[PDB]
Amino acid sequence: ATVNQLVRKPRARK
Amino acid sequence: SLSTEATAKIVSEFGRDANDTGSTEVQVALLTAQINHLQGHFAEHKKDHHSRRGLLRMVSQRRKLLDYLKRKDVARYTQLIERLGLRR
Amino acid sequence: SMQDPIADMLTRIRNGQAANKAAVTMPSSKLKVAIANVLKEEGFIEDFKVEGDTKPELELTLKYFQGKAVVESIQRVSRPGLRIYKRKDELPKVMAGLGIAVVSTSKGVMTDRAARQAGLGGEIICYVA
Amino acid sequence: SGLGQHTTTAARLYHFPHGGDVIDSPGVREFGLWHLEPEQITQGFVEFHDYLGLCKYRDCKHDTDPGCAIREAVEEGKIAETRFENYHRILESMAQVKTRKNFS
RNA sequence: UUAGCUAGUAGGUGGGGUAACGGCUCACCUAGGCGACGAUCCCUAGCUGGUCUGAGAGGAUGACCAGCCACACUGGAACU
RNA sequence: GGCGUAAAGCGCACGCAGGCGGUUUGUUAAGUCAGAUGUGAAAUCCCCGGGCUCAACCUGGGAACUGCAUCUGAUACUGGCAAGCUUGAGUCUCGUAGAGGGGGGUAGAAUUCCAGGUGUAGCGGUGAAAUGCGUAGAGAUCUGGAGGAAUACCGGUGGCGAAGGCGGCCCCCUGGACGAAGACUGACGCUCAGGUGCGAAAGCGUGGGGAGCAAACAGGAUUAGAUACCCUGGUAGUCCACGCCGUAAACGAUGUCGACUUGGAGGUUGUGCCCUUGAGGCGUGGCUUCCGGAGCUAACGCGUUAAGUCGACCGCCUGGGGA
Ligand SMILES: Nc1nc2c(ncn2[C@@H]2O[C@H](COP(=O)(O)OP(=O)(O)NP(=O)(O)O)[C@@H](O)[C@H]2O)c(=O)[nH]1
Ligand SMILES: [Mg+2]
Ligand SMILES: [Mg+2]
Ligand SMILES: [Mg+2]
Ligand SMILES: [Mg+2]
Ligand SMILES: [Mg+2]
Ligand SMILES: [Mg+2]
Ligand SMILES: [Mg+2]
Ligand SMILES: [Mg+2]
Ligand SMILES: [Mg+2]
Ligand SMILES: [Mg+2]
Ligand SMILES: [Mg+2]
Ligand SMILES: [Mg+2]
Ligand SMILES: [Mg+2]
Ligand SMILES: [Mg+2]
Ligand SMILES: [Mg+2]
Ligand SMILES: [Mg+2]
Ligand SMILES: [Mg+2]
Ligand SMILES: [Mg+2]
Ligand SMILES: [Mg+2]
Ligand SMILES: [Mg+2]
Ligand SMILES: [Mg+2]
Ligand SMILES: [Zn+2]
Repeated sequence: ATVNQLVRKPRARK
Repeated sequence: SLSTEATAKIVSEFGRDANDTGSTEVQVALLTAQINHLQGHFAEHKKDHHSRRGLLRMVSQRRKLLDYLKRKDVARYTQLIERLGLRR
Repeated sequence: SMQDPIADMLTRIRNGQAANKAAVTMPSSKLKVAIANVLKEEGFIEDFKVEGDTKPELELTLKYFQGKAVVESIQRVSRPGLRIYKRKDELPKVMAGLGIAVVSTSKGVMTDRAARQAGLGGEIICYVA
Repeated sequence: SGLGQHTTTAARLYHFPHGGDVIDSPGVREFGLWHLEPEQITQGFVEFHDYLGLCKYRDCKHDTDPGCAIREAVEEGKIAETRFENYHRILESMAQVKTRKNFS
């Protein structure tokens, strides 16, 4: 949910 | 922490007057004498893990207050680290 | 904590507008005056006063229609976790041009309607819908 | 420790060296008596056939009824008492299996 | 379910070297270099201008056209 | 896009790196924005055309290529520096409450064992019985002693602790929480991947300890069989020291912090004033439960302690089964 979380690891596409 | 004679004297040791009690250097000395007071307690009472939380609170509190004086004025920092025996 | 004080300002406006409050108070600053004075000049609110100099306290007078919310909703856009910036031709509109978008530039705080004659861009503050 | 295990499955067919077939059986601890009336329980025992129609009444529970000639044959010793105590244990088992209901 | 990797390695002197700067090469001197902003190891893949899809943001890929790099049975080397 | 119950909030806490940050002024122009240059090959796509009888297709110029580099600008916001300020977060004093932890003593019931006395045919146990105990006198009662573990009543959606949890009394050592009056430092803060410690009980290692309860097991009923249930016994373990193990339906099935948004019934804990005119009247903080409006929600329900409206940061989930 947090944009700063996605800096470390993006959303994992299946 | 301590009694009235131990608290008020160390404030008069490191403070400019009796009113200089809220400053950071006094707060280091309040934690320095308290950890030195609890050296022989936790050696005998290693199974007191609940009072160790109060001990680790004051070690973490003293580390944060040393980081404020070091980043602003290092002249007062180099005085207090050897005057109380820090940096190990 | 109070790390986004503009978002704290938008919280205190949106609550008392919906909960039929007559007037609200909040801690003042320079930037909060530069937003509420623009909203005073855009018909959304009524009046603002300053109180206290060692503790600056801002006050806002609410505004209603028949007991109905004038400011229906307001949306914080940029934030300390994610900064938002646009150019002079990428300025977004609110409700296709009905609502205003508070954008602070080097020529002070103005709207995107007022940024057409100014020709500048910068930080989006809030979507006054 | 004091029990037996049913390892072999239901039934496997083989042949005798002379003639006929064999059928193995499972290790079974079950008793299905949902079939018929307790009149057929009286017919389920060989030597009790020749002693029917000798009691007092035309209908008889043979446990709590006075003058049961089947009970007189057990008391005489021509029928062992192990079979008679197990006989009404079958009838009292129908007082406990029947309880909920079951029908084909 | 890859956390330590690396001794010509990192830097300096001098000699040598190519068309040009340079550990490009050699002796000596220093013990550093790289790395949780992914070093290193393993697997996969030519890349890009684009094509296709999608309201857009994105998504999948790199045939024909064009640009570049690599390769010419396998491996190594030099001449002209 | 979600994480109270549909899959999902690590059991909890500390804290580095990282992200983020109250308020006032100056400065730098870093980020950003404005303008301009150079560049972003052609072809493809888009705009208007032209051409092949038409279309496909070819093609003129323009736009597009939201890119990158440099210069000149503006200073509101973000960043850096400088000086600050006090409401955030801290420090002192006076106090009050509490099963907070550790260590060492100590009390009295009850259980069982043992000693003695009086005393006699059953005690014991269950739906009903039996195993078991007892004429060497059980059981019951009384006196006296030993050992072990737990703390009735108080005691209650009561209190405390980060959580698991924590309960006789007393001493010693020691931790945080909260309130009143001011004084004082001046953002010293929030949050947390690795790392670090605590962490129900079972079980594991070494050495003690042994009442009661009690896996496995002994024995008797039950039964089709009893392995379980029921009953009579009984070892490991439960106890302590010293470690290790680190998982739970470790649950409020809600990560932490802060800002606001109508209210009641109470509880607990203080404090300020008041014909003290009663343990009361009036206020006002801390903690906590049940109702309930707006609002939210898939429904249940939440509803100033949010699951209402928002910000700061982190963890985690992506059909069921495999797992
Ligand atoms: N001493 C002895 N053992 C015997 C005798 N008969 C059989 N056994 C043993 O008894 C055991 C049981 O035999 P088994 O035939 O397997 O029994 P089962 O009834 O077939 N079992 P299941 O119910 O699985 O089919 C075996 O170990 C067998 O050797 C005998 O006469 N004497
Ligand atoms: Mg205290
Ligand atoms: Mg050289
Ligand atoms: Mg070709
Ligand atoms: Mg090619
Ligand atoms: Mg969904
Ligand atoms: Mg679920
Ligand atoms: Mg939890
Ligand atoms: Mg082109
Ligand atoms: Mg062209
Ligand atoms: Mg074209
Ligand atoms: Mg035509
Ligand atoms: Mg006792
Ligand atoms: Mg001051
Ligand atoms: Mg063991
Ligand atoms: Mg049992
Ligand atoms: Mg043990
Ligand atoms: Mg688990
Ligand atoms: Mg519940
Ligand atoms: Mg309602
Ligand atoms: Mg409610
Ligand atoms: Mg799966
Ligand atoms: Zn008869």
